[PDB]
Amino acid sequence: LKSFTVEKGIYQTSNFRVQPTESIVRFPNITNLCPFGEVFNATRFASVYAWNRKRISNCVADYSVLYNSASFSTFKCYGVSPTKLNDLCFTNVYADSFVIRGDEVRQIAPGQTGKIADYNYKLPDDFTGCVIAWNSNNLDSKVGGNYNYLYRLFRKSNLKPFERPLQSYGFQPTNGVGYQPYRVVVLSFELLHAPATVCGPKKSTNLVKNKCVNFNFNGLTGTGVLTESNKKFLPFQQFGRDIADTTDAVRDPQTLEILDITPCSFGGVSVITPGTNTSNQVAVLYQGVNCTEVPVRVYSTGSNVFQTRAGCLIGAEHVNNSYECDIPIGAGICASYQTSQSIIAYTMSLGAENSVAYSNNSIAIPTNFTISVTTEILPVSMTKTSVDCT
Amino acid sequence: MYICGDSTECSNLLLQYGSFCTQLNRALTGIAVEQDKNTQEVFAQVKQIYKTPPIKDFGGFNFSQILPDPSKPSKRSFIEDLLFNKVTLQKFNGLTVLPPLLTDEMIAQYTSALLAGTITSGWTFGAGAALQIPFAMQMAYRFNGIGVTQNVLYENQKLIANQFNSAIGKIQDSLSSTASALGKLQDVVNQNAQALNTLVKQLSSNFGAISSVLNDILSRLDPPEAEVQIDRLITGRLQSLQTYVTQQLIRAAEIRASANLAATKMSECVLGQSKRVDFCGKGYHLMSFPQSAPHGVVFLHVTYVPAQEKNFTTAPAICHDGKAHFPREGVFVSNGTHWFVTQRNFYEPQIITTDNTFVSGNCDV
Amino acid sequence: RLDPPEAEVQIDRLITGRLQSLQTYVTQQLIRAAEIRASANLAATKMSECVLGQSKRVDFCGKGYHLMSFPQSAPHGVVFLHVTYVPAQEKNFTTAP
Amino acid sequence: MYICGDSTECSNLLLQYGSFCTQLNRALTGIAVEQDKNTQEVFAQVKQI
Amino acid sequence: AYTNSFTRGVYYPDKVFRSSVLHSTQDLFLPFFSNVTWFHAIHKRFDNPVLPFNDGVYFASTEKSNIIRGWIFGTTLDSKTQSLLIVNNATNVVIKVCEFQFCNDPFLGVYYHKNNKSWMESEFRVYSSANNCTFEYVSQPFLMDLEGKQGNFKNLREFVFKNIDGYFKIYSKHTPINLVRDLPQGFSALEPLVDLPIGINITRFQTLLSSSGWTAGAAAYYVGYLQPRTFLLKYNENGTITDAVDCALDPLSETKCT
Ligand SMILES: *[C@@H]1O[C@H](CO)[C@@H](O[C@@H]2O[C@H](CO)[C@@H](O[C@@H]3O[C@H](CO)[C@@H](O)[C@H](O[C@H]4O[C@H](CO)[C@@H](O)[C@H](O)[C@@H]4O)[C@@H]3O)[C@H](O)[C@H]2NC(C)=O)[C@H](O)[C@H]1NC(C)=O
Ligand SMILES: *[C@@H]1O[C@H](CO)[C@@H](O[C@@H]2O[C@H](CO)[C@@H](O[C@@H]3O[C@H](CO[C@H]4O[C@H](CO)[C@@H](O)[C@H](O)[C@@H]4O)[C@@H](O)[C@H](O)[C@@H]3O)[C@H](O)[C@H]2NC(C)=O)[C@H](O)[C@H]1NC(C)=O
Ligand SMILES: *[C@@H]1O[C@H](CO)[C@@H](O[C@@H]2O[C@H](CO)[C@@H](O[C@@H]3O[C@H](CO[C@H]4O[C@H](CO)[C@@H](O)[C@H](O)[C@@H]4O)[C@@H](O)[C@H](O)[C@@H]3O)[C@H](O)[C@H]2NC(C)=O)[C@H](O)[C@H]1NC(C)=O
Ligand SMILES: *[C@@H]1O[C@H](CO[C@@H]2O[C@@H](C)[C@@H](O)[C@@H](O)[C@@H]2O)[C@@H](O[C@@H]2O[C@H](CO)[C@@H](O[C@@H]3O[C@H](CO)[C@@H](O)[C@H](O)[C@@H]3O)[C@H](O)[C@H]2NC(C)=O)[C@H](O)[C@H]1NC(C)=O
Ligand SMILES: *[C@@H]1O[C@H](CO)[C@@H](O[C@@H]2O[C@H](CO)[C@@H](O[C@@H]3O[C@H](CO)[C@@H](O)[C@H](O)[C@@H]3O)[C@H](O)[C@H]2NC(C)=O)[C@H](O)[C@H]1NC(C)=O
Ligand SMILES: *[C@@H]1O[C@H](CO[C@@H]2O[C@@H](C)[C@@H](O)[C@@H](O)[C@@H]2O)[C@@H](O[C@@H]2O[C@H](CO)[C@@H](O)[C@H](O)[C@H]2NC(C)=O)[C@H](O)[C@H]1NC(C)=O
Ligand SMILES: *[C@@H]1O[C@H](CO)[C@@H](O[C@@H]2O[C@H](CO)[C@@H](O)[C@H](O)[C@H]2NC(C)=O)[C@H](O)[C@H]1NC(C)=O
Ligand SMILES: *[C@@H]1O[C@H](CO)[C@@H](O[C@@H]2O[C@H](CO)[C@@H](O)[C@H](O)[C@H]2NC(C)=O)[C@H](O)[C@H]1NC(C)=O
Ligand SMILES: *[C@@H]1O[C@H](CO)[C@@H](O[C@@H]2O[C@H](CO)[C@@H](O)[C@H](O)[C@H]2NC(C)=O)[C@H](O)[C@H]1NC(C)=O
Ligand SMILES: *[C@@H]1O[C@H](CO)[C@@H](O)[C@H](O)[C@H]1NC(C)=O
Ligand SMILES: *[C@@H]1O[C@H](CO)[C@@H](O)[C@H](O)[C@H]1NC(C)=O
Ligand SMILES: *[C@@H]1O[C@H](CO)[C@@H](O)[C@H](O)[C@H]1NC(C)=O
Ligand SMILES: *[C@@H]1O[C@H](CO)[C@@H](O)[C@H](O)[C@H]1NC(C)=O
Ligand SMILES: *[C@@H]1O[C@H](CO)[C@@H](O)[C@H](O)[C@H]1NC(C)=O
Ligand SMILES: *[C@@H]1O[C@H](CO)[C@@H](O)[C@H](O)[C@H]1NC(C)=O
Ligand SMILES: *[C@@H]1O[C@H](CO)[C@@H](O)[C@H](O)[C@H]1NC(C)=O
Repeated sequence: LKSFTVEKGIYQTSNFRVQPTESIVRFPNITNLCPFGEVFNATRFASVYAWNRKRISNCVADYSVLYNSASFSTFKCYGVSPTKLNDLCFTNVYADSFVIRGDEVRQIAPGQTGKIADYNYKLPDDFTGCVIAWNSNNLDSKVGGNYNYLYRLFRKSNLKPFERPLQSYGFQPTNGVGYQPYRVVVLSFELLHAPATVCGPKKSTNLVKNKCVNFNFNGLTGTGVLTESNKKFLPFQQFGRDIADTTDAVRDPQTLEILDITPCSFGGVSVITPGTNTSNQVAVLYQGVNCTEVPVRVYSTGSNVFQTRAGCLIGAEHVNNSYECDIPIGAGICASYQTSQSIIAYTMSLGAENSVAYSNNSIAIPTNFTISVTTEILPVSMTKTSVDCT
Repeated sequence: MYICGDSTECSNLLLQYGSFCTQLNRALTGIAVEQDKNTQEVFAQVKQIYKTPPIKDFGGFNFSQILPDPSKPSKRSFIEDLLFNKVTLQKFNGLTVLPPLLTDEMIAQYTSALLAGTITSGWTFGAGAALQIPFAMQMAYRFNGIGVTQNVLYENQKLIANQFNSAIGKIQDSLSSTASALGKLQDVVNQNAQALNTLVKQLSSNFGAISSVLNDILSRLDPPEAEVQIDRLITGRLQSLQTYVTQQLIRAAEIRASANLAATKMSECVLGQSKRVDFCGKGYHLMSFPQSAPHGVVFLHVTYVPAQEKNFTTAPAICHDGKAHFPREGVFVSNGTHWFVTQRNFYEPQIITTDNTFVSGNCDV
Repeated sequence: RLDPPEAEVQIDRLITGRLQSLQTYVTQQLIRAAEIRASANLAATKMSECVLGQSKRVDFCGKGYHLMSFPQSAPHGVVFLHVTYVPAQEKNFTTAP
Repeated sequence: MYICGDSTECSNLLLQYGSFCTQLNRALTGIAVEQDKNTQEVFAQVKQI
Repeated sequence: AYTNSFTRGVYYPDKVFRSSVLHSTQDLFLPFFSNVTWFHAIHKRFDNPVLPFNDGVYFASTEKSNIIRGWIFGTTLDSKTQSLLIVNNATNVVIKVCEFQFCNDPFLGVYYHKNNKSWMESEFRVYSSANNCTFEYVSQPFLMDLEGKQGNFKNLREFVFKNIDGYFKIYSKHTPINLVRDLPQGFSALEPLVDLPIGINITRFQTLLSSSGWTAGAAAYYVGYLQPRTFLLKYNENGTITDAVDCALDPLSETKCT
């Protein structure tokens, strides 16, 4: 009110809003998988000279089923991260499957040194494929040594980017650390080049109910209270909307159940007080709010709480007599300062009851009069005002 | 909450616009207080809560259908319940409805007090202490007010009571049958609901932004672009709020005009007889009975209507002995052979005598 | 603080804000003027019907039976002193039509 | 016809603003009906010529 | 000629659930009382042409025993562009997006009781030649009421096919009826069946089924084309559309929509 003294009455103040308690995420376990399991895990790979190139589209690039492996030493992407892949969608993916010398794992990396690399696998200048290092000695090992994966490719002409050494007799487990055969796997994908046809995985968490929480259901983010509902969603229907087109029901992706969404309790806060001179005691009304949520006279406890159709009153004694209205509240409730002294909330009385002595043949006639001079004030005009707009 | 529901960044951006939110809240609070003031002015017009005696010997008039029925949990009369049944018909985004200060039960109590005061003390209770008077005598006073001699009522009391009872029954049947009578209240409710619905629907508009979802904008855009989009959304939603509040202010102004008219009708018809033509109903107003309806009032205007007009031959004065006699009150009428003097609103011929006429001038004028 | 080519954007933002403020103020003034004009019409009617004559309308020129009224000038308004007759002491009697 | 007179692109851009224009049309139609209501109330007081 | 088609033209907007709500939406619908072409599959004469796919198609048939097995979707149909193949057995469909080369008469062709009075499969042209492919999908081995049990015609295989922003969507619903004559009167909504992010994008489509002297075939199917329109749909308690109104059919419907 911008005043050090406030007159008797009830004044609106800062709105009361219930803050969320915890965050809840729900999603399906896992969806269809892109053909990455074979490239990242298989029995036989293609030849080094016949380096494989497979177009991957129309699937879900799920990194959960791919990152569950623990043999990788350092699988991180410079510009992105696997964890945030969940909501990242690809255009097309390319997989390079071949078996080469272990020491050539870095030779496959972009911006390398050595003419033995581009002889079999040229290094493009804009390769976004994140390098991956993993052990495949058992898979690439042969009892006598497999020399079929030779590096005879020695073309003299310069090699264009994607236009299409033999220090060991063969791939044998006897090779020392860093020299055993390794299968180089790189998931090289380009974005904004082909129509979006591949998307990422999702993550799930536990379930809670009957609390103001921030929910994320299949990418639908919101805040509210999740309750068990009797609505019967159709087998395919997921969300539910009200007349005003606002979310009101949601189907849990994990459990085939329907949950009602109710916005967290909120409402205006009014302060009922007599004149500052009369006393500094006040009561607080939370409008249209069950006072099972007011703890979250500003304190958790509500002293003598009093539920009323116009919200919950805190700090006002509930008197069960009737008087004339002093400070209105709502739904026929009025608060006033009375006798030690305290603020009392009661049901307003419309006036003294009267039973006129009406009868067959009884008439009441006055025998005297009074002259009453009563005032009446009416506004007639208000101050003129012109404005220089410019 | 409406503009920036649960968004610290959007709230911070909205802080720059100044006191628009405070102005809108103040306007809505003014309207809300004005509603309670309107109901108070219309209904709370009695210093005391009167009540009719148990013995309903009202000279044959039957007010059962308008008097309260204690049996029902809500002490509302038959017609009041009829109206309540006939009248028939967002929390997410900061929209709240505050209950009225005066509940339906207490409004019904006010109406019952007014009705009991009327039937038991005429119009005295509206001008001072309520003074009892038999309802037959009260109706005689009403007839004298409209200009018909009280002997008319005292001699046609049974017929008048039967006509009033039949009229009450007919109005009850009409209200029970057709719902078009309460179109005014239904339209008020529908307009308010439609305004709120449009306000809520406005939240699903881009206003040129990338999306209508603040959380989506924030998550998918970096500080600067998110700020630009959120500012666009803020402008759109603030325009929506201002439009809604202006419409509400105009509608509240018209509703206040209606409430003032209703209060004037109460004071000038229920609390007394009115000589203003077609103000308390069509015809010569005799009385009015109030009834409470959802978010409004209903007046049952009881009026007197001449029915069976018959012509006669009339003259302005009469020549007796060179002196021009004029009717004191009434008119001179003849059926063709004789001359009589009768009151102007009910054919009651009487012999023309010196006590019915006053002399003035002579014949030749 | 800014080169005009980019300062024009800030100037436009300020102009839009202040113009919206002016429009809101004028709309509020129009509504308030309508309300005050309704009150002034009521006051003129009360003057004509109570000061310039005796009113038979109930509760118009004060509670009780109207006798007269006297006007008094107040800042941006008017004050009426409604004089009224009010019966005081009532006695029951047995009546007959 | 006023804001985006005969322009599909302008109409599509205006569609993003919600039901502002529908509200405006509703208000103007209400005023138009109220005019006839006023005339009827003022003049048509007797239904027998 | 195209025969009468009263409404039979709306499937479902989306997944949302609405109860006792009258919702209006502007999408690709089959206009009410619009003309939908009619075909009779003659078993020399053979009714099986290649029809354009003008942004959505509606196919209604009462055939039994899966006489009309599946659909062919493509823009070249000559292995130059990947094409979709919707041939289905009672077990499951073999949905396949590949640069498949197509023959003039590429279907299984179980010509039973045609010219030999015996059940046999003369050809196997369902696979003409797979020169190159990009993806294939096999649906769950379901068991739908697509087989041959005549009784009284109750297999109204109303199907709606759409392609928007790289998504191919199929909606359908098995509607039992009692009138074996032309499409009877009623109301039914087609729940979605499949959504695919294929991204291939169709200019023409064909249905999959010298018999000189053989009796004329007994099989009929419809082909209607969708247009962009606004519709009003009446969701019931269960969120099932009991009725609908075409917001541009006639002035009364326009007023209802308004
Ligand atoms: C116009 O109105 C007057 C009012 O009625 C009417 O003149 C006569 O008035 C008297 C009563 O007001 C009527 O009743 C008559 O009363 C007399 C006693 O005064 C009775 O004697 C009458 O009985 C018969 O005998 C009379 C004397 O011989 C007759 O004159 C009379 O007609 C009866 O036959 C009777 O009860 C009376 O009927 C009328 N009329 C007459 C002639 O008295 C006058 O008639 C009205 N004019 C018209 C065209 O109706
Ligand atoms: C004043 O109130 C009513 C205003 O119309 C008068 O109408 C009376 O109401 C009902 C309607 O028939 C009748 O009964 C009255 O109401 C109930 C129920 O009535 C029962 O009896 C009637 C037969 O009389 C029967 O038809 C009904 O189905 C009920 O079984 C009871 O409280 C009383 O019976 C009461 O009389 C009256 O017949 C009806 N009367 C008339 C003239 O319409 C009512 O008469 C008035 N009350 C008084 C004391 O005058
Ligand atoms: C002045 O206008 C008033 C209009 O309300 C008249 O009051 C009512 O008018 C009707 C129409 O005549 C009167 O009906 C009565 O009918 C009887 C004949 O039938 C009556 O009796 C049977 C039983 O035997 C009963 O079932 C019927 O319903 C009738 O009640 C005539 O003999 C009467 O004269 C009279 O016409 C009503 O009686 C009358 N009162 C009510 C409550 O309706 C009024 O009659 C006119 N004044 C006159 C003509 O002097
Ligand atoms: C009463 O008012 C006049 C006058 O009637 C006479 O008035 C006095 C001068 C004395 O002589 C009285 O004794 C007498 O009643 C009547 O005006 C005319 O009345 C006739 C009916 O009687 C009207 O005709 C009626 O309506 C049409 C047109 O005539 C036809 O269907 C019939 O002819 C029917 O009778 C006539 O129109 C009317 N003159 C006009 C309108 O210019 C009056 O009718 C009578 N009123 C009543 C009984 O209600
Ligand atoms: C996602 O992962 C969880 C964990 O496995 C799956 O949850 C539940 O998995 C079991 C299958 O073993 C389903 O059967 C259930 O068995 C329990 C007894 O252990 C029984 O009490 C349940 O009534 C039910 O029959 C169970 O339905 C399933 N719960 C859910 C919500 O699915 C889950 O299946 C995986 N997928 C999804 C969509 O949740
Ligand atoms: C006048 O009216 C009522 C009742 O009438 C009188 O009752 C006796 C006391 C006596 O005065 C008789 O001559 C009258 O008939 C008096 O008080 C009311 O009485 C009725 C029941 O009898 C009761 O229902 C009311 O509640 C009483 N009070 C009222 C109507 O206000 C009353 O005292 C008498 N005197 C005056 C000045 O009113
Ligand atoms: C305010 O909240 C309390 C508790 O929610 C209500 O009391 C009931 O308590 C039981 C606990 O078993 C709940 O199951 C009920 O839901 C509660 N009833 C209701 C109506 O909520 C209390 O009644 C609520 N008060 C109002 C006015 O709604
Ligand atoms: C329907 O019956 C036929 C009988 O051959 C089968 O269809 C093919 O069966 C082979 C063998 O499994 C599959 O490779 C094909 O994909 C099937 N589809 C064809 C020919 O279009 C099968 O028994 C049933 N069709 C199925 C399972 O798709
Ligand atoms: C939704 O559909 C169900 C159908 O079961 C309705 O619930 C009732 O279930 C009983 C089971 O015997 C049926 O006999 C009734 O026909 C169903 N009632 C109705 C009106 O269909 C339910 O009422 C429908 N609406 C809901 C659940 O909100
Ligand atoms: C599958 O790949 C992961 C990581 O590349 C690895 O942990 C695992 O050893 C591989 N399995 C086999 C049989 O190579
Ligand atoms: C104190 O406040 C009350 C409010 O009603 C007022 O009646 C009273 O005059 C005030 N007294 C002083 C000394 O301010
Ligand atoms: C509260 O209401 C009950 C009603 O039975 C009553 O017994 C009690 O006296 C009331 N308390 C007060 C302080 O009036
Ligand atoms: C649409 O179907 C009716 C049915 O006979 C036909 O008369 C009409 O010609 C058809 N529309 C056109 C453009 O042919
Ligand atoms: C009989 O069977 C063969 C293949 O089995 C088929 O090609 C032919 O159409 C059928 N009718 C004949 C040969 O007349
Ligand atoms: C098939 O088509 C794709 C894209 O046109 C191409 O990358 C691939 O090499 C082709 N494969 C064969 C076997 O033709
Ligand atoms: C079909 O062909 C066009 C030509 O560019 C292609 O761009 C478009 O993606 C296609 N339509 C769809 C949904 O793919």
